[PDB]
Amino acid sequence: EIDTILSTLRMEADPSLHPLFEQFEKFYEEKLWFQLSESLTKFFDDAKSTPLRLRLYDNFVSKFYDKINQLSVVKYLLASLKDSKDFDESLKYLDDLKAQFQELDSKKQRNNGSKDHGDGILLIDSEIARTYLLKNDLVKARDLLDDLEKTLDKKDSIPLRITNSFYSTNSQYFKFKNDFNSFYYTSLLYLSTLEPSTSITLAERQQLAYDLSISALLGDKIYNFGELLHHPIMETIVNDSNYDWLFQLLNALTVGDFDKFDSLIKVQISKIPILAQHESFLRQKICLMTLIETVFVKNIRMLSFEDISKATHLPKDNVEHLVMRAISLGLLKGSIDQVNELVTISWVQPRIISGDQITKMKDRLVEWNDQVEKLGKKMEARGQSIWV
Amino acid sequence: FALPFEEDEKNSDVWFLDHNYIENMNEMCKKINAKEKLIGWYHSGPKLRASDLKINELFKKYTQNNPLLLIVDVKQQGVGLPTDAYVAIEQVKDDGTSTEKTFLHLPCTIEAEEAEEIGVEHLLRDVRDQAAGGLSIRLTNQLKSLKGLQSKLKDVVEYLDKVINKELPINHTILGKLQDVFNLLPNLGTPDDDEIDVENHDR
Amino acid sequence: KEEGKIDEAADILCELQVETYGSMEMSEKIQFILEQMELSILKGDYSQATVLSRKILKKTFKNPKYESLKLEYYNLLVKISLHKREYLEVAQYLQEIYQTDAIKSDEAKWKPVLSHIVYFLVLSPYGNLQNDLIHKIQNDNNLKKLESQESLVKLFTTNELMRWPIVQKTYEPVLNEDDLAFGGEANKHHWEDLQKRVIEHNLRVISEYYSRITLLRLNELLDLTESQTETYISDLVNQGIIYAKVNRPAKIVNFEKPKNSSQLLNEWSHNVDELLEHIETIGHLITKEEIMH
Repeated sequence: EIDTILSTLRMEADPSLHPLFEQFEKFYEEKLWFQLSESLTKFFDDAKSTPLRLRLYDNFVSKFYDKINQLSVVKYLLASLKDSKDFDESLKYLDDLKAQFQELDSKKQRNNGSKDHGDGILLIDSEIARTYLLKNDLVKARDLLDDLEKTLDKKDSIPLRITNSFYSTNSQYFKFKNDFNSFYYTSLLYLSTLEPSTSITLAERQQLAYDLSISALLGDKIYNFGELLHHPIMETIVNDSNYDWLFQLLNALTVGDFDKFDSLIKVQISKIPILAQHESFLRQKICLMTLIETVFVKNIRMLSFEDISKATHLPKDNVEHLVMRAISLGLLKGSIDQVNELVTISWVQPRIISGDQITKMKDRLVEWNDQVEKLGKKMEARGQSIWV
Repeated sequence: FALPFEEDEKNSDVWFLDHNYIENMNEMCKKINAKEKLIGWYHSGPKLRASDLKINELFKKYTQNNPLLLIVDVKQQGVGLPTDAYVAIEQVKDDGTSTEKTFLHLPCTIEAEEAEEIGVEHLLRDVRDQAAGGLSIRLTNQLKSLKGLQSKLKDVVEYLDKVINKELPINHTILGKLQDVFNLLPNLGTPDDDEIDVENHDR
Repeated sequence: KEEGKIDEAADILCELQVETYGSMEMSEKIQFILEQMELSILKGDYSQATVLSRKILKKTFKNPKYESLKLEYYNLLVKISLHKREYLEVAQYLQEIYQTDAIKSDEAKWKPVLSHIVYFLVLSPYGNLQNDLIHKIQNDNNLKKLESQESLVKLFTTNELMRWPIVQKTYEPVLNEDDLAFGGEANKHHWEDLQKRVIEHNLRVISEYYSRITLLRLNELLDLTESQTETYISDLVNQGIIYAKVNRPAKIVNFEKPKNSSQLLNEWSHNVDELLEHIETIGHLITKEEIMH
């Protein structure tokens, strides 16, 4: 029935993919088809580059989809139309299996008294929008993404796997428009909710990584940089030439050293034109980070112009323009004076909190605590006998 | 009201809860007052467990609201908070981590019913912990408040110490609140502070 | 029209048509009046035109059969207004056209209609009508179909410190080949208006961010003498847009509303109250964090 097709597929396949065919037939004989899902996924990681995933999956999906979970059918589906070049081709499977799952949820569910099937529709609507972005029909994709987003809020128990697909489709959308800030926040949700049983290879970590990082440097309100050190995706990728400088540029940015920053950017202008055309934004970005960092750890909440003039290594004239941007963006908030030559802030924006910041926070409460105690001892002694 | 429950000391995530009693209780008490419906469950305390996270999924099924966890401290080793209120919610969690199940503290207030007030005052024959009546009560109170401020602040010192020395995970909500604390700290020699001094002469 | 009597000729016919007639059907009456407005502009009398405009009703053009007529009416009505130099009303008129189905559907009819709305929203001199209207054009992505227009509206909306020639330079070849905007001989006084408008926005910027700043430094920012600057600071202290105090000696200009003894005392209570709240929630969360760990 299905035996001939698998036999044609195995002959086309390499000798290293040969035992995986053998296992499909072995498991089929036993009549456990869950064991069959496990094997199938393995095959599709190492054979998405051969065109053989586009015929293998159909045979299994269109018999079992009820003897195997909804996650299994979609798992296969994602890998198959992953590298596919014709989007007209791609659209037709997504629609055929959407209609199938709808029908499934009326019949199986009454009889077993178990098993949902309406979860599977949700994940297909992500992949239709993903397919629309790839045609360069960006706008259209966004109308289904709003519709799915509403459907999601109806649910009070939303899965990881499903919203991981959804945050993803959204993150691709913004960076095609080259919105750096919009991308970075939405990607932080994707990375954090990222599943343990991935659809992400080591090469795909690099490509994602790069998009995370570029946005970080070229932002204008992104001064959370420690969540690329709290995700393996960019954290342990740093040993590649490309990701050596790319990581360094973040460290330079963080610590406010102008010597290191100058050395680094010279190379990255000529080589990369996205760093080149945005080099002005990037340059003023380092300088704004100096302002907020330097006032936080000090227990005063104002700085002179003269302090800043030395700090950013620029004129007293520059100070006016950069400190002004800081109020606009909302990095800082406060009053600016040129007559008394001060900027006295009333707010610092929240950041991700590294080890030195916590030490200074500690030494502040040791000062505080000691005062309450002294103010207290004097008042316990005075009027000791009268409290009635 | 009590329900039947059983607990194991070998693994602590092994327990019995009786559902059948729950069904009978609801039927009986509806007639007593049409103002009793399921709103969650108390946990007798004195502490919050992580095992109360699992028990919560039972009560989440029984009633369509997020169910209140009510800690009733009956061992009273905390000078405040005899009642703590907690509603389990799901939120995505700092330091690159997953959607985790957590219990978020809310106000745990007492305001009392009319009905309740009448028995409460009657039984009372003490001059109360705090009432804030005469000047005598509030002079006591001022000094009590100061000891109060210090006690909360102390636990915070030891939290920051332990992040950088004893590797408890960095939760940016607690660090962020301290930022906000420091930005509402009056600074001497500003016009706000100077005004306080003048007003003291006038009062 | 050809004779010297175009004024006299229009005057007779308007007298006739300001008397409604029942022998006239709905479509005919509405179309006929639109003609009479055009003639009052040619007369040179703009009062007469306001009257004729309001003779016909606005809610008669909200039927789909009278949509042919609806476009002619709001286009006319801008011309009358624009001359009278009311920049708020025009921007609100053109927006009505923008919403029209005919203009929107066809992917080139909507194009100059939007461009025009940007120029008059900006030319309008502050007001809270400005803020809501201009925030609607910003959310649209049909302002992401033109690259000229996005830069101009956003530059007037956002809080930025900027000077006259930088802005002037950016917009000097762009908007001069567009008439019924900046291109015309009388609309050389709407390019002249554009200078005031960017410095009217600067004063709003400058007042929030900067409490006390030198008068001298302020002069170079609006790119004028001290005499001119001080007048223009005053206009907006009266219209309540800013509160400022300007010293003739060129000591200071103190951009502020002065607090009183009570306001300082009130503001210092809230700081101390809200503080206490933050301390207490923190201790709640220490207990949670360690227990789960």
